[PDB]
Amino acid sequence: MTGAVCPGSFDPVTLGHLDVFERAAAQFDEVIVAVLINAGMFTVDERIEMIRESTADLPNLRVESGQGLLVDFVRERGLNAIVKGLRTGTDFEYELQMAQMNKHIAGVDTFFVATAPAYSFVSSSLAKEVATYGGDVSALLPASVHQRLLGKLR
Amino acid sequence: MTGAVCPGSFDPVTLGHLDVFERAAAQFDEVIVAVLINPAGMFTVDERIEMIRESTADLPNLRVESGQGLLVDFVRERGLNAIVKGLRTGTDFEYELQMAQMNKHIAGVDTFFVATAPAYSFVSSSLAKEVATYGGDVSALLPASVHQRLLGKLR
Amino acid sequence: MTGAVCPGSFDPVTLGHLDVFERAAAQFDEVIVAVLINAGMFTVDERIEMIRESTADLPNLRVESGQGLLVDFVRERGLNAIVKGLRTGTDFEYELQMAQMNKHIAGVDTFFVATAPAYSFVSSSLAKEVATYGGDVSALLPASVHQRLLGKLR
Amino acid sequence: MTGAVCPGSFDPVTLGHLDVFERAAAQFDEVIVAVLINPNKAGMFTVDERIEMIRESTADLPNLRVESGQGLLVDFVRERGLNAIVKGLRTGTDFEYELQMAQMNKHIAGVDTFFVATAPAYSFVSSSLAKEVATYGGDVSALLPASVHQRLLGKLR
Amino acid sequence: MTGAVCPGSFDPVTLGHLDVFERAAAQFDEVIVAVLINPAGMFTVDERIEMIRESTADLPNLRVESGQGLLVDFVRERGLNAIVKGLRTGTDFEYELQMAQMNKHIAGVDTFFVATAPAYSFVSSSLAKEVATYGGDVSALLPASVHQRLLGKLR
Amino acid sequence: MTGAVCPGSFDPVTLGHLDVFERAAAQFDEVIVAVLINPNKAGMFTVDERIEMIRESTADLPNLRVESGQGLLVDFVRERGLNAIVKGLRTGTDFEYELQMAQMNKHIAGVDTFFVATAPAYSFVSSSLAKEVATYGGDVSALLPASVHQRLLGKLR
Ligand SMILES: O=C(O)CCn1ccc2ccccc21
Ligand SMILES: O=C(O)CCn1ccc2ccccc21
Ligand SMILES: O=C(O)CCn1ccc2ccccc21
Ligand SMILES: O=C(O)CCn1ccc2ccccc21
Repeated sequence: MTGAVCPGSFDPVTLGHLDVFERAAAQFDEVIVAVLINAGMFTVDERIEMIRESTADLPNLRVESGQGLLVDFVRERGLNAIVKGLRTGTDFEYELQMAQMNKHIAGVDTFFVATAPAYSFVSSSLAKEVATYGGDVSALLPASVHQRLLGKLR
Repeated sequence: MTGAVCPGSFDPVTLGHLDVFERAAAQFDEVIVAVLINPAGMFTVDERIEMIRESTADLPNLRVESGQGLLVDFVRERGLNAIVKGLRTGTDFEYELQMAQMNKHIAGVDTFFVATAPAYSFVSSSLAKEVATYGGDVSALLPASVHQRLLGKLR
Repeated sequence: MTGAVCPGSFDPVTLGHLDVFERAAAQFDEVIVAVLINAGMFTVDERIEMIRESTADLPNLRVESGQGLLVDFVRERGLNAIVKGLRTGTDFEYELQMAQMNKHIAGVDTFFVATAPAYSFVSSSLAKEVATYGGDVSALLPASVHQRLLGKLR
Repeated sequence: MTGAVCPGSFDPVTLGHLDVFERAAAQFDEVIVAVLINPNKAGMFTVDERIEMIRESTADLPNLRVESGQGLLVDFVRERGLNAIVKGLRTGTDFEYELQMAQMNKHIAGVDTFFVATAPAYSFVSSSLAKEVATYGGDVSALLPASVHQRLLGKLR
Repeated sequence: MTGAVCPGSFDPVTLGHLDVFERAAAQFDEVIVAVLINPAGMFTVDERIEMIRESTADLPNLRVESGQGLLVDFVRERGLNAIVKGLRTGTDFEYELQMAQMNKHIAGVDTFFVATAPAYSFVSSSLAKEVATYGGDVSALLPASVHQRLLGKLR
Repeated sequence: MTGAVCPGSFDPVTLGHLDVFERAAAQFDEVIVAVLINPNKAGMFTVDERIEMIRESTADLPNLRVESGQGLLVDFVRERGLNAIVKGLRTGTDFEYELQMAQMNKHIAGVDTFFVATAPAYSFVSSSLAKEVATYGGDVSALLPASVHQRLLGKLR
């Protein structure tokens, strides 16, 4: 009965995120991708759809939106583990601070995993920025996502 | 007669801050906590000063004052030339180093850093407010009087 | 059928290590503590005994010695996950390098978890060094370990 | 025919920037200082003021020129027939972000990025910290070229 | 006429090293790879030079030489005053910065750092040898000729 | 009655060390420089040579004294009725290790550790790098006090 939550804004989801989803799904019985909501490029439903489309091959993963404390999202689903990816540019010190806080207030563990080197320099923000000015990020995003991103720009 | 200034916004003061205040007061003849007013937060400057005074009642050589503008001017105006700053998990240490070197260059003021105790190393004013807002229990991370006032602002 | 390997030299095991063991054991069905062998303070068997004594309350954890490639140790037991703790003084850049190498050569994932703040400044080496010169590290080691350490010094 | 681009907002240029310009000009046949502008946020100085302050403090470097631009840095570089960026490191540099951008820039355009550490004396100045300190009266005269300092005080008053 | 020196022990040269060599040769008129002999490794200096030459056959403006003693002397003796060093995962960047500032101070030599490609970012000479020794496959991380010679030393 | 201990091997003392000594002496009533010795590994300089080089370059600091010791730093500190350590930071400092040791020292003995960044000009010198560079003929004269430099060259020849 093992399980972990993979949280983020995923605006949009990248291959970096997808790599981490796949590893979490390979090592825990149950994975929930938690889509944080609050004003980015994609609506929550769009972000959820894009993740669902890219994770179709992952039978034990589902996608849900949430707000408020992440630890509440995790605990309300009977779990107490978070899996978070590391990339180039990750504010790791802040992630550690949040991990220790989350353990303190709710007994939830956080496991960090480095994304694959090939996907280590992509972030949602940098991909949007580059694509905005016409750079090719098609190798860095799921095929579906890439087409829909081009859609919001053009 | 030795002395140091401990600067911050303290909105609100945490046990991380208090740990640092205590270590400074133990090591310098005089300590001034400088509550730095900005372009803004949850507590007023007077409220912040009051919460710090409550938390530091046992420290006779420490006083609390508000300030604005250049930190090194605040320090030198009070006849001192040392700053004591704490380090926690999530501190932007590279920025703190930059500012310390800048402050030494422009005014000859030294900066001493001390790591807060591991128990208080993941608390910050911002994260404590954020967690409390959504109903997380941060009472082990703040002075008792502060936690009481935080509930009040949120209710 | 989930599982992870927790590797180290554990010379001796600390409460920092034990914290990580407990979290791994809480989040995976099966945990194996891998005791690396090659000249420290305790023999391999002693290190193993000390870990077994300190993990008696963890029914799904066992302790075994190993040498050679860690990924071989993991794969030969049907697993492909490593759980590694982070403490103050951890050479994280090196851990990331090894994690990426281990994924490359054998498809093994590495999950990192920060140890509890209270146990974040203890390491096997610093505890031995301090105890050697008479400092009290009894709050930082399992009760059994502490008595046996005093035994090797006196 | 070697060449590199030294990019930044330079609002204003500092002695840390100038140190990097000089090292680049010593090691590449041509250097272009790229004054990159966000058309959606004004800085303290206009583009012409920024360029003027850089030119005045680089008059001794005959193989260096200064041009403004916007959009993708790698397009600025490639349209000039080059494929190298030279970027300085100081105290407070977000090096992880710089590494991310360098890998992305190599990925999308094949442009290389070379980092050089600025001189220790100029290692704690940044445009933003200089402006902030000067705003509140602190003396930053030793950290900025003469072409900048009194123009800065002028903007502030 | 521009130029730079790329120093290291290269025991053995990796694709991480080669990536950096290629970028240097693309950006400077002349590149010298300096194979630095130490108080010791798996390959002799002549073997290391040979492996690098094999791997850099397509780079006409790059040459390979052995050296010892002070790096900045090696650089200045050849009429240059630039060093190009690569960065990978596990690089002790703080030490590299210290050495670059020292090298600038004592001899006026500049150091330019470049990050190796993500694909080659976790390989090092030491980790490649360690993995290969125990039968791990590092052939995607080394030039073909190098991997062939590594097997030989281990067999 | 305030006081701090400035610990190290000082083999030899550098201008980076001296910068830290001076700041400590300016901010505490008394400073003790603790020359910590490993009785199992000789350095380049004997304990008396190390102490002599420090004393000669600190003659202008009347509230500073120099003493050797071994074993636990926190015992050296406490046996002198103090409970503060002042430690410098430079380029190449293993700060994570320093943080680990500071937390351990507070845990076992209640001693506080205060870190100060050394001056930029002295930020890339260390005893070990100075020795290494001097060994191969490099000029480190501007990074060491006069009390040290020719004694170093003497050891090397
Ligand atoms: O970092 C801590 O937890 C307390 C240490 N400290 C001392 C002054 C100060 C100002 C802002 C933030 C932290 C501060
Ligand atoms: O100012 C420094 O210290 C870094 C030197 N540097 C060189 C190019 C550049 C662009 C933006 C910011 C800093 C820059
Ligand atoms: O770091 C890399 O992968 C190659 C970049 N590089 C260039 C010279 C050199 C020397 C030692 C180690 C790495 C080096
Ligand atoms: O040399 C520096 O830059 C750091 C200043 N510092 C002050 C005490 C001390 C002890 C060992 C090493 C360095 C030390």
